[PDB]
Amino acid sequence: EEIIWESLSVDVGSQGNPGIVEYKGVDTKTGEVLFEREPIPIGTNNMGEFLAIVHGLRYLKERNSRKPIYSDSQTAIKWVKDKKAKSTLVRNEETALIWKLVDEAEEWLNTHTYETPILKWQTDKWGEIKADYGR
RNA sequence: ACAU
DNA sequence: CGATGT
Ligand SMILES: [K+]
Ligand SMILES: [K+]
Ligand SMILES: [Mg+2]
Ligand SMILES: [Mg+2]
Repeated sequence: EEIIWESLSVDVGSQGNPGIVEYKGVDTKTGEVLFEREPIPIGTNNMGEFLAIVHGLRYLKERNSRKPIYSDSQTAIKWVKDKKAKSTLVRNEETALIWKLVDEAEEWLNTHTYETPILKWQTDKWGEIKADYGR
């Protein structure tokens, strides 16, 4: 029903899918950019959405923040819940970097705890997520 | 179908 | 129009 304004919103941006992937996290209320990942040469939209949520979890935990995270990605929200990114992207030399980051994000989830609620941003009711790249 |  | 996902 109501946006929880005291939250962190994340989104992926890409050039191609698969293609160059980046992501960022913003303060939902103000749009202040809180983190931005350097572009990764080849990845998928869903791998980027997953990495963005996990990075948000790590960012909030490090800062002792209980804020929830918004993502618009049904897929990535489930992958985080499962602690398993079920990506179809081939593993080869050009995808090694993204797969290393995904593997490491899963490993972090399997070795840390968090209470952070991971919430679906209701794009149909609220418009684009505040972290959107607008592309 | 839904979410990107 | 194409692709990534449940
Ligand atoms: K966009
Ligand atoms: K589809
Ligand atoms: Mg998104
Ligand atoms: Mg977006």
